[PDB]
Amino acid sequence: AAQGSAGSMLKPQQTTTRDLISLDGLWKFALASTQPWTSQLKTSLECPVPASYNDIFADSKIHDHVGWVYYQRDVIVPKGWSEERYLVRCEAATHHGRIYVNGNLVADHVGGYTPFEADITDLVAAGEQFRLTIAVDNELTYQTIPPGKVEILEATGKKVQTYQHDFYNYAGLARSVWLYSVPQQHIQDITVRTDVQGTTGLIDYNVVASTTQGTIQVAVIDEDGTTVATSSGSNGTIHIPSVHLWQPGAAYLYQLHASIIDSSKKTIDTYKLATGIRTVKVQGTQFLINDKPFYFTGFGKHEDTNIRGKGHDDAYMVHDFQLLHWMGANSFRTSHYPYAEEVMEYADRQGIVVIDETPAVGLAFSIPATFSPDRINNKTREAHAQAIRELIHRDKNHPSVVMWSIANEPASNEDGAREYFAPLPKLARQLDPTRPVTFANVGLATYKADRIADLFDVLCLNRYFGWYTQTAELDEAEAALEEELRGWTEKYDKPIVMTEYGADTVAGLHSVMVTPWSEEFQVEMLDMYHRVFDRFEAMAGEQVWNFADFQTAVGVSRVDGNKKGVFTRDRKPKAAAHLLRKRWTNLH
Amino acid sequence: GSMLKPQQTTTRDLISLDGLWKFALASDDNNTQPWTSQLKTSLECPVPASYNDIFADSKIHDHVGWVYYQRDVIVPKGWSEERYLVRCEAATHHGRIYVNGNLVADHVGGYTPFEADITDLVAAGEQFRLTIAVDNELTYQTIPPGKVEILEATGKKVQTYQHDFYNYAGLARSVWLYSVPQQHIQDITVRTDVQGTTGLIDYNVVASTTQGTIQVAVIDEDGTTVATSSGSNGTIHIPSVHLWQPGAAYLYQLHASIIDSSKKTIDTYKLATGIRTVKVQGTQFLINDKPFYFTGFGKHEDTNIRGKGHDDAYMVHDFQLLHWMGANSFRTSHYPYAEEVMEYADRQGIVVIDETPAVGLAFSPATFSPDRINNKTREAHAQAIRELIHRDKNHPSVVMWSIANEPASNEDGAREYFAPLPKLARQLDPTRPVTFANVGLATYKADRIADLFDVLCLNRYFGWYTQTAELDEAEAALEEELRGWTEKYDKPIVMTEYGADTVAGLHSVMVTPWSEEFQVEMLDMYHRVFDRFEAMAGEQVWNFADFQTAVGVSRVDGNKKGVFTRDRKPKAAAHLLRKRWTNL
Repeated sequence: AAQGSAGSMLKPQQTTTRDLISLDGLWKFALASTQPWTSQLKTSLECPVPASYNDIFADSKIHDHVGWVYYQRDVIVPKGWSEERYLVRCEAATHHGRIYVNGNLVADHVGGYTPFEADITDLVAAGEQFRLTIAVDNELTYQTIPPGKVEILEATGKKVQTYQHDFYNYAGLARSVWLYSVPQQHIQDITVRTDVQGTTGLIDYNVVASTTQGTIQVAVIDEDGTTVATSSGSNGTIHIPSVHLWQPGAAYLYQLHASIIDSSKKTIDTYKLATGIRTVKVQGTQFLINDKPFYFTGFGKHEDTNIRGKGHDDAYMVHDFQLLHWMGANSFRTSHYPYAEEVMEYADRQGIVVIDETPAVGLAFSIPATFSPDRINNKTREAHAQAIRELIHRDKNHPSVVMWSIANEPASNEDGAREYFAPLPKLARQLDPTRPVTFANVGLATYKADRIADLFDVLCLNRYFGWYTQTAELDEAEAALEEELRGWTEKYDKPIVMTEYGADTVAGLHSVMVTPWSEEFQVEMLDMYHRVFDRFEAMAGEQVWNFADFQTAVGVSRVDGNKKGVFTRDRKPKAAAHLLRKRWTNLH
Repeated sequence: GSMLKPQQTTTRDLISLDGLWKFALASDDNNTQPWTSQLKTSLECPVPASYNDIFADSKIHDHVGWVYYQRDVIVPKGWSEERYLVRCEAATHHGRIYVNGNLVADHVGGYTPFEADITDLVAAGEQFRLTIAVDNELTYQTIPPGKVEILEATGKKVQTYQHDFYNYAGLARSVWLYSVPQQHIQDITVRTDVQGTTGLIDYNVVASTTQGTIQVAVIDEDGTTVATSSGSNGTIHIPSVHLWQPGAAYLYQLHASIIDSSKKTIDTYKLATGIRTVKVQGTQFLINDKPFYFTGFGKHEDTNIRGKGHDDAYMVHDFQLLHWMGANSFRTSHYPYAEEVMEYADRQGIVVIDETPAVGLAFSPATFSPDRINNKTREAHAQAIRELIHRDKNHPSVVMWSIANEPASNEDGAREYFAPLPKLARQLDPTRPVTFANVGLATYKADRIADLFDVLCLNRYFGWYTQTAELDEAEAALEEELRGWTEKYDKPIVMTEYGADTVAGLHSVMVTPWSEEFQVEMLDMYHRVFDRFEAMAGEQVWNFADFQTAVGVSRVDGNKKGVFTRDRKPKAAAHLLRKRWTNL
């Protein structure tokens, strides 16, 4: 883990040449008390892996814990492995993960939403058994990339985790853990850039191999199963005659088979990696996927379900996606962190557009000046960029991912904000020149007051007039909102997307009168917002906040988390769901 | 400018005017004087109610300013030779009575009576058009204070105010036409003392003219008269009296009649009294010379459609729910409630803290100045004390006056403002201790009003605001404050309010606010701490039931701190309370 760079490999898969093993299951679990990774574990406490631990146990001490926790289990390297290089991966640690093989530290990793792994091949032998213990610290600071500070309670002395975001600070191994193998000479990375000449579809590729052994073949197969182009070399471009384009309601995916042939006509490594072929351009006030203009519809979302909290779930993913299709949503935004990788591949097959967001949420203090040597400084920017790299490295390939979101609701109206943010969108366009760049702008940072927006390609606005400013005054709110829309459309020649608009709603709370927290009120606000968007020709999309009720930090104005959900936390449609379905399916 | 609650006797008659009145709100027509014509509305608004929620119409509910209630009234033929008048039990804040286009009263209290002798305005046996104008506007000088403002873009009028509950306007309490004899009784006063086993009472009647003589009978609950007296006032002993006790209501009836030259009764009034004494000595609240502990709630006049409007059934049920859960008391939160509730409490043996309508004397800008709350405001504040005490002085159930809720008792000006007020109270009624409900910020250090009051009423919400979801931490900050007060003042302390919001049906096994469980845990841990402080005089949970409030992003369709739901269903805390309050 180095400054200015990203060292993950490709998403482990199984092949004729590589082997894959799941470490998911229950693991022994305990709380920081000393040096637990040097002996076995002493607990009847077992925690499921793909999951956040906080809610799992029905224990207050555990849920409330500030610091490190310890997952542990034994592992056996299959005896079939020697002559194969093998290693241990975490798709994500809560925030700060550490990997111990038997009681030597083998990896330390600061991102909370991106993979990390350790090559253990010289460290254990094929056929041998070791003690995998993984340490996850949930502590946020001013330098950690969702920012925060631990404090202490004057009377009881209890440790307490402050932060500036909405959603609860769920910790642990939220994403699958793996033990896999790769041949000594292997493909480590692949870069795919899809473009279109007339009707001919060309993808520039780039394959990275552990050594300089043999050569690099690439077959490119269609959905039916018949290869449609081939190539040699670590890099080039591939021509596809009469391409089936990946379309935002009509996913087409070709399968790029990268192989590492040895001296002779023999395959020694291979890797299957799906791409779809699509361009993304912003021209002025317009968002083009495949040179036709596009309008987002959908939600910012969360990784949040009932007991597992943030832990990725196969069936909620599929269900969630069906609800999107049910209502004719075409996109969503990975809200305030990168989601599980498997959600991105699913999004690709599913033909859903994604706004991929770094875990930079709450870069402000006004939910004290936020950009200084105290709160958000240069060491913080360093971590912010560190996170931009790992996200892009990981996600660069998904045709569904369509624009990077640098941050949520940063204090972009304050002195200091511009210096801070300047290198970040520039980093993004550099590492990946194919997609546009944005961040979701807060209400305070008005068109006048914001000093960041010009550095970005698309304008993403979060607004809540009918909620905060004009509380229940929908007409006075329609005033405020078009005031603001005008301001942006006049000052800038970018396209605009409402990334956040909504109102807390308690399922079953009804009222014939104007009343916030009533299914009815939610409808009305949503509806008048829509009416306003349609009168602005500069709008390029709309994302309700949020998909579904979700858990947040304890708070008096938070009714057991955030209820701005259009669906309940158990995924049941409020009235708003049906409004959105009616608008999204019945017009363009 | 009031008089005893109208009642039917052998010499007084009494008509209810409740029912559907033609209702219309003031627009800016040519018709600037609507009270001198038929109303253009085809809306009928029920009277005992209050209008906002009634019509399912926003413009009505949202309205800032005047509305008009109107109906025809027939003064009975037999009323002549008799003196009759039109009373309003209450309005919204500002009420004006018009009798055939004629302005006949204008009254600025929001929750007390006003009336008009109309004997010379309408002929007995004749019909007249009665129209009542009620204005809902608060100002820096109305007793709940607040300002009206204009929404910049749309232009819509809006009413700001400082207090929790919604600003329901209208004729929230009954309207009457009633008869009284030319030479009638106007006011009575009763003061009950206990002298060993014997109960004594000092009656003071004020009739219209001074001819004939005043006579008084005192009848027990069984029909048998038990002491007699003569004279516009004197003092009565009652051998082995039956005491009105907080567990066991007992109400003697006092018949005060106005005898004439002969042996005939020209006028007469039935007035229930219970015999009972209230003394605060040291940290102790003694009812009939034994230590007492308030259990119960702050309540609200708030039900579903009628809003603030008095309701017989919800009244009876509410009390039945106090009995169900072993409550013994309550506080007329942030306004005197309807007269009949106080009467009912008497019959019910329920103890009452009578509060004025003075909330939201607090702007957290400097709140006590020639801008926000000045002398003029303080005039109106003293007026409400006058009218509250004048109306309610007699009730054995009323046991303390509460001058105001949650004023900024910690800011400059606070002291000069309040000084005269409790003095006023004790002057108007020596028989009861005086208080106000202390806000959180006004700590035992910061507060500069408290020494001037008999009992200390506080309403701490740490586990809610301060140590939000940190009950162990809140426990400490709580006992810290209680040491402070009990260390600093030699008076009884009553948690006037306390508790957390809760959504019925919302559940959790861990520490999560807005779950039924969290409420039980907060309420509980407070009781643990109350039981450790010997200075404590009572606990009143903050709230009997959920009630509507001013619209807010932090208020889920009102306040949900209620121990029951708005339709009066038990939350988890109701049962916790019932368990504690019945059993020890």
